[PDB]
Amino acid sequence: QWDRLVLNTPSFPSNYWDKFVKRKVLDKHGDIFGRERIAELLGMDLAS
Amino acid sequence: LDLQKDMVVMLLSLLEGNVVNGMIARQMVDMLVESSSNVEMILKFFDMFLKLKDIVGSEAFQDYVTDPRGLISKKDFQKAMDSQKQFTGPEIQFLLSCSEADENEMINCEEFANRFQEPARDIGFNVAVLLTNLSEHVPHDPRLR
Repeated sequence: QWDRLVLNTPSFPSNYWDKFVKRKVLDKHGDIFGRERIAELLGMDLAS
Repeated sequence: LDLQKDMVVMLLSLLEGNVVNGMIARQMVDMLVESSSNVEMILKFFDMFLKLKDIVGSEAFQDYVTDPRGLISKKDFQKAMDSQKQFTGPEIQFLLSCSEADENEMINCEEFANRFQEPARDIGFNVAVLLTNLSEHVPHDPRLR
């Protein structure tokens, strides 16, 4: 429940090495869950 | 589909007491390879409708079901299936042809998804059993792979 606060932060993976986890998640679950929905959940700006 | 299940039961009976790399198992694999195209078509039928049942329940699909009744126009159904990136164009055309769209080109997605589930359950399970049996008794065969 507490980790829900960090999902959409601009700097979620600050210590963990993988800085593209958000892109990987979008590519994996984007189609079945909705790319816009995933982008909102992870605080990503698809256009930019 | 019931007749298919009976034929597959006969095929499974042919494998009773079969040993690893048994002669009848290899003959059955040869027969399947000879029927490669039709076996692929049958497997594609089962896979297509099992995937339809999941897509219709998926949230990204429900984003296109905006009518109050819960029906989806043919064009919106096409758009949803395109977005899901799980079917080819011909496959989506086939699904639209099976959808039984009403005179207003509206589809009842719930009924469409549940139409073939129970009718095809027994033959699907028996095909899975046949493939598992053959795979485990003919371990090294890329044609079966």
